[PDB]
Amino acid sequence: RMKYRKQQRGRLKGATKGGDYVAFGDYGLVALEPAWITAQQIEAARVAMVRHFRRGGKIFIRIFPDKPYTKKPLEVRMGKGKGNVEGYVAVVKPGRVMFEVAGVTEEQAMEALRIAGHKLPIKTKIVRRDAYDEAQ
Amino acid sequence: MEYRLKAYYREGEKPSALRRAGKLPGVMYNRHLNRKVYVDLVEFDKVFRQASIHHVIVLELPDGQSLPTLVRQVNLDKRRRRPEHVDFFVLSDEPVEMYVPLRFVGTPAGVRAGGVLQEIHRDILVKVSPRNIPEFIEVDVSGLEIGDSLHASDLKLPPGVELAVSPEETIAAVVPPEDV
Amino acid sequence: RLTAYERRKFRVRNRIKRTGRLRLSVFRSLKHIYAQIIDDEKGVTLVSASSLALKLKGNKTEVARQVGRALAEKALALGIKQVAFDRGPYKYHGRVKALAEGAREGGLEF
RNA sequence: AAUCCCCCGUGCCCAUAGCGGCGUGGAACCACCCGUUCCCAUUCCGAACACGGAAGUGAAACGCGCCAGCGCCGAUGGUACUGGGCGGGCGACCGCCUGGGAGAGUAGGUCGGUGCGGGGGAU
RNA sequence: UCGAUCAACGGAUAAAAGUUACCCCGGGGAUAACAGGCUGAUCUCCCCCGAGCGUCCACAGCGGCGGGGAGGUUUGGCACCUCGAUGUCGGCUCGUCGCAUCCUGGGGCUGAAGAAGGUCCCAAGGGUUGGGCUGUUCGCCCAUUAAAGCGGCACGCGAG
RNA sequence: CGCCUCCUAAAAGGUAACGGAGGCGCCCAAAGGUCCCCUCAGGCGGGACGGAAAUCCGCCGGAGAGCGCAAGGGUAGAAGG
RNA sequence: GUAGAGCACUGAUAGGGCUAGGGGGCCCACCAGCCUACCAAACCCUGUCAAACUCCGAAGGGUCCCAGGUGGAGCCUGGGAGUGAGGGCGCGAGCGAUAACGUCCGCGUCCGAGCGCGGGAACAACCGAGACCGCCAGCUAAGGCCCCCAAGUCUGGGCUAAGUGGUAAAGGAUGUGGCGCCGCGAAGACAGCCAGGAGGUUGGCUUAGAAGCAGCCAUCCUUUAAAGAGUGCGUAAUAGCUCACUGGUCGAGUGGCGCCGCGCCGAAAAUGAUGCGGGGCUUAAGCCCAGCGCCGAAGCUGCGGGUCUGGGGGAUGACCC
Repeated sequence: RMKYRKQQRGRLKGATKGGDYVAFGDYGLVALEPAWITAQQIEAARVAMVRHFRRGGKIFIRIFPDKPYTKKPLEVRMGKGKGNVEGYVAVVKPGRVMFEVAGVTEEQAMEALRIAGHKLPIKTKIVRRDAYDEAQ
Repeated sequence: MEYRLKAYYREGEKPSALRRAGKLPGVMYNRHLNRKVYVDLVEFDKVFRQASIHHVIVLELPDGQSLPTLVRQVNLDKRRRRPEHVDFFVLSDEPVEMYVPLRFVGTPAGVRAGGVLQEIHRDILVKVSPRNIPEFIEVDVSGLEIGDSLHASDLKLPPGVELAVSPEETIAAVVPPEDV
Repeated sequence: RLTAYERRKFRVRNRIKRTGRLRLSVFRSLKHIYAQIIDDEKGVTLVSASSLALKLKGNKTEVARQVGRALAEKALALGIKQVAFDRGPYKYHGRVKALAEGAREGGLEF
């Protein structure tokens, strides 16, 4: 994971929709019904992919290790300053533009994702480049 | 090639209903003369899809006034895909804003090379070219490795010239699998 | 930019807040010089100081004191009867000290 | 006297009154300009401010006009949001009815429009 | 117009610490402890994906990484029943249901020759020993045994 | 366990939480008056004792340097020098 | 000014181009070259987040005056007071594990304190609805009409058939039905059929063997059933097998990926069993859309009465509106 040299301790909780979509290579994994996702799990996929792909030609990225999740205590009784930092991860909720390359050229990439996310943690879908995009 | 069926009514209620039948809102626009014409998707799409259609305009039929146009904007649909409003501009004669389809061949020294593959960043060019841009503006080389990269500078510009883009900034570059 | 321009806009805004109703705008330099009267930007502007009716470009900060006293009475009656002050692109010792005394008699009336 | 026009000032409008590029005016403006005993001034110099005047020039500050490259402006549509009433789902949550309905995103837009005093510019 | 952590800051006094299993009086489950309740922490059982072990063979035997539920046990969360009263352990005696079944069988599978193991799905039928030491149920140990299960019922049982 | 500042007060204002954060229980005799002047850090280019960074020259700049002290507001049309 | 939003304010951060700070660099006294090995102020482009970041900006809410404005409240003066702890539901933030019939605050309703009726089985707060008192009167909510029990085992058009009804996810699948789509060379289809499965195809290593059916790639040719750089049972190569092809055989429709709505596997319990019970699956069912119809509240109307309050005639009553 990576949410290094943060700045604060913790966030809060909500969820509902955002701004992920594009393309960025044509080997895409897009979420759909999630929320936050373990930076770890994340790396999981990272691995899954990386390894499948004859183990070399790079994939890309997508979301980030974003926030700090806290179960606070360890199992006590509740009233801590709610302190304790512990699990860091992504906050993606409306089918998000999760972008992963390599040069698989195929349903091979497919598999890669297949497992990566099948795994990961939600109802989600995948594809390629479908309606470009024009900027300034 | 393209065409459509107009909206007398417009804005919300209407485009929604459109959707309902299988029609998405459409903006027909030409240098400060504007009209809301509406989108019959299915076909609409096949068309768009051509994509060659999105890069290099086409002709549309409305009422019976065959005219020249492209997409200058589009609201494609949040919760999935498909759209929320398709946007086209019909041209007079000075087309400067051109993201012409671009193709280039990084003839081997890439993946057959040190494993490294080539990353396509620009792939298209928003330069200038009035009512004159090909379905394929292109360029070529034979290196894709080391820590190699090339862009808008190297470029190599054809006929209806004019770089509305920038002094080079990455058409493409090559990265290693587990290095080279 | 903001620098010298401000020299200006500063005597400006301060002068401006000041409010005893009117202000004459003197203006330094030789033929350059000339001072016009104003009030609230009601829109109006009382009378105009000295149309370059040259009297002695010589060592005459007095060319000044004169044009001044002149404008002094000019307005004095020009616009019946009133009291206020003015601008100035500088302290009152030379050109400007001058427009000053000019005004000075303008009000003094003796 | 009281017509528009050139302007020197000096006013409302906050960047289409901006940056910057080409030009261009002194006749008359006005600027730099000349010099400094005299007002008065630089913790150094009249650099600025200042006094003290022909000149020389219009380089520089400078005013309009052409140029939109950067910047500024930044609609029509369009989605998100949602004020209110109802549904659909154990669910985190989705969706339906009725008014409001920015942003960014191609348009395309601009290189100010003017308040008043006035040297005066055209019997 | 001065003295003032009256600084537990609206400040009883100037001037104050303790300890009670020796204790005693008022009311509240508006607060713990037992258990119950709901939650599930969770632990237990199960289910996905496969990096990957299984000479060869991904998955006969296995699962990295990450993931997804079942259940009400274990270590917890809460406060409403209860403080005009609900006896908490260990064991005894009589036990009653439950299956993720230990022995039983019926099974497909094997890396299954036989035999014997081991690998899952079906099925509670009966059955599911003695002692040792430990107040401990758990446990470790002696001897066997077809086998010598996990657990529900305030961790069943004081009106026994 | 008193007070100031920011979040959550969810847009008026305004509210807990053993909710997040973080300061003060000084002074400044002249940071107290007003008059007159001035006008940032930082970027770049060129320079004695330099020599990442003084001091000076030359450009550049919604002012992000600045204002005893924390935050926030403001704000160099200075409250700033 | 939170939602949104955007990124230029600050802070993040992901793939990118240029750049230096650590460096190879030795020519090693005009001491400067490629590489770059560099952390990049950076760099612009590609990228998404922020309650305590924001260049933009609402959805309402705040409020001043004019106007609606009578229910009936609205105002000020005044004596008699009770709670000073409460819970639930919905939305919005805390927290808690985004757990709990948890606890914190707020907008609303609520429930107590009326919230006594309907109701959903029965259930303080979930949808309907305000009970002053009558009626062997009728219209209705919600939500219902085979039966247990008032009300069509209505009609119409479908889709499931597992009993889903009669709680569950991850996820799995030649379920069921539906798209909006692909193969039809009647130059008569696919599974079923017949026969040939052709000669250079004969190392490249290894040849103990590749002489497709042993490992490191070969991607050519002739040649016709049209051609397997041979997908496959294999050992010692080799030798034999099904079509990947007709070629002929048949011909007349075949194998698919996306998107759909309705089901199954996944989902094992403790006194006994269960959609409420009987029950029921082309009305009897259930899910979806269509329309009609009757049921059922102290809710609403009609015979009447009681009662207080403004006003109305106040004669004492009183009566009536």
